[PDB]
Amino acid sequence: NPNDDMPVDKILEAELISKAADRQLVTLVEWAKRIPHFSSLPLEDQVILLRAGWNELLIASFSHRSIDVKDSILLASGLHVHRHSAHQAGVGPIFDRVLTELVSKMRDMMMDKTELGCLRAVVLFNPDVKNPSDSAHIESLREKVYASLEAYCRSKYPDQPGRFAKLLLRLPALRSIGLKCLEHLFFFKLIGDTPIDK
Amino acid sequence: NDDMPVDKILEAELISDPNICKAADRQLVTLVEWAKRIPHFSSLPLEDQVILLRAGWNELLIASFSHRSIDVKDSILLASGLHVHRHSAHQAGVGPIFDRVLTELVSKMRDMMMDKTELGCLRAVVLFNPDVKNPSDSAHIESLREKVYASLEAYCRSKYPDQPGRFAKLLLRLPALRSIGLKCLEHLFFFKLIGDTPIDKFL
Amino acid sequence: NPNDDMPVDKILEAELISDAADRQLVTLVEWAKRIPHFSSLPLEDQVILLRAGWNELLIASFSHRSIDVKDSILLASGLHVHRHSAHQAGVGPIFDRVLTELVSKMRDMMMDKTELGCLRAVVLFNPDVKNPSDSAHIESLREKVYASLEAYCRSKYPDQPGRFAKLLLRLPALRSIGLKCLEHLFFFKLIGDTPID
Amino acid sequence: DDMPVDKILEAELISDCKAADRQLVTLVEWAKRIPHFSSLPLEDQVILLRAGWNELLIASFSHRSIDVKDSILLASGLHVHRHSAHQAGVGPIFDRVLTELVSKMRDMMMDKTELGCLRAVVLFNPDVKNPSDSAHIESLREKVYASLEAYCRSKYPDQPGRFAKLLLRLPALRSIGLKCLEHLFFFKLIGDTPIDKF
Repeated sequence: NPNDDMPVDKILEAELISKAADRQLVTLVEWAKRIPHFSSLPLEDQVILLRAGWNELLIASFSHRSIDVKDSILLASGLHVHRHSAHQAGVGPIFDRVLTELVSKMRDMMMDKTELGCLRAVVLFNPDVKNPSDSAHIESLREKVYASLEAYCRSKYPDQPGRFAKLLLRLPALRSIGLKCLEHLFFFKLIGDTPIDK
Repeated sequence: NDDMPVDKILEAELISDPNICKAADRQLVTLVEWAKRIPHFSSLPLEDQVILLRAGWNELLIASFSHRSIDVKDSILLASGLHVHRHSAHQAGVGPIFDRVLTELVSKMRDMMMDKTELGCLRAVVLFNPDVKNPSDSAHIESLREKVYASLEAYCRSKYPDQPGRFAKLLLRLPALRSIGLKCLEHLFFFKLIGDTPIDKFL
Repeated sequence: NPNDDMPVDKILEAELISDAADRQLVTLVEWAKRIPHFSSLPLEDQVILLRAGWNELLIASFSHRSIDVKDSILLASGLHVHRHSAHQAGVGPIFDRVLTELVSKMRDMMMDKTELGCLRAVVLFNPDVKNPSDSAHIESLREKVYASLEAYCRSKYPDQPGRFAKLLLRLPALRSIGLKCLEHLFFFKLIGDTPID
Repeated sequence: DDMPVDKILEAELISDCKAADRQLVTLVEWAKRIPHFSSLPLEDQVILLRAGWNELLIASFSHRSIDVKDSILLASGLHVHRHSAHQAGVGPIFDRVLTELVSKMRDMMMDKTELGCLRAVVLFNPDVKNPSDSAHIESLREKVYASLEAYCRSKYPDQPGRFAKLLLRLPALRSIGLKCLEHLFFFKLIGDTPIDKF
């Protein structure tokens, strides 16, 4: 029973996703459904888990996108955001945190997509979420993910004993950075001038 | 007095409110339309007529939707229809502030029967905020504020004569409005209301 | 009619009589007792009000002292902190707000001690502070304070009709500014960092 | 060198107003009693303290509860109440500390050696601002959770994914840590009882 409860090879498939700014890359919900047993979860909890974790799932995603590019974020499309551009925008320190704490640590560690999928899956399955309906159901799914993720680890990377407990130790940083992006100043610094007086 | 009439303010207040969360544009436009109708606001340097909009928009909408929620009981009726519900804003993690809004504004506005002319005067006082950082007029912006509450006192005196402390009661709702504004700003309360549903469940 | 319930003279007295760290015991709780019929309130409500208001109560007092010194907030212990100094301390913008919104405006209308006492008493009787015994009794004392303040403002300053309102319209700034002085970053910027070991 | 979990247990057992200096002291004592901490630059040895003191304290008093109803127990034996924390303006955080940490330390019955290892993981934070070579701080963390896994296997072999949590309790510890600084939670639960009468 390695990962029969939570495939892993199916989590990779979910991962393999191919002038008012906004471009809805909320394909994140297509991803959520493609994660095993998410649609089995109560519908009330499904929307609760996504509303709770959207900001971290997206931040971990583009962090792992810019593993190849230097000192830059690179959004899901081509928007190559630079450090100087961020520091001018007013989102400087938060930009550096994303780099040195997530993309840099992912890069040095050679985190693959099926590891990314599992960390994100663990984020999705948040048991701390408020008023779920079945926290034990959520609890169980999370377990089956990191169980399978530990099994995926120590097989593809058997010479690295504590690689499993290194992937998991990025989540505290993802939590911290996630909060910072939700701050209102962040959202208004990203805008700028406006001076939009008709 | 003659250069800050209560009817023009009441009319401005009456004309306003008879993802693709661009309902936020259908309220930002109303706010600028509303501001222009408040006497002497257009006759004001653009470098002020704009920076006290950026300073006040948050409290202005809270006073609006608070007064707009006197007829509901445990909700916030907003812009166009859409109840939001107590037992729902607590799901969004923004319940505590949702609470002290019903109680500190909606309740106090309900139990006082605050009318649309007073609401408009208070919102107009909030609009002409002389504590803005680097304005142009400064003293003019203040004198405008002064002419609003002068007219608003006179209005309360000539309608609620049996309530001598009526004028002060309205003014002492503003620090609570100030505090509630800071918190609503912090939590993006306004965007959680108009974004609440958008509860698109295509899953 | 006028202030037999909430005498301004007694509130004036309250202000008048209020004339290596290891420190601090500011008992404005003494002042609180002097405010007419404060001790008439329940003991629990007595604590609930002081814990809500202490930061605003004190910060108004420092603003009222610093009227005889430009671009500098004179301390209560006899100190003198300058604008440029607190900007280097990291807490400049907040110092400007205390300087231009409270201090500056208290001087331009020459707020007297009896009025300051009332504003602070209006702050003392916060009816928004939730879970007290009575949410209307503290509001009753609120009403009686500013009832007297208004009457006082008519007598001593008859040619200034909008004065009474001008007084009350400083409270929102006192609210906003007080809230900023309770941020942890604030309390850390004026100490610590390193200042080592 | 090494990272013996029994000595981490020692640190935790030897530990059990500005009088709360008798806890910053208790912290640096515990910290000093951790392997390789004292044997490290004073700069990095104090940067870690500046960074993690808040989380370190929360993980303690959250565990120090458990054997208690709706309250949090401290190093003075004084019970700060849920019925008081709400009246002190920090109710929502209190409930979060209880629900996300205390209740979960209870349900799984975390122990002192496990607690001290998580505290030690927080101590050796490699994401720190300016370390004198983060590699050491990082490696020490690696040696600590290497032992915490080993401990949890032998001590609790009927629950294999036990090591996965404890670690997955750190994201929650961060979000709460951030929220406690913001609210000045720590200072509000040592000053709650100190309330003078007249």
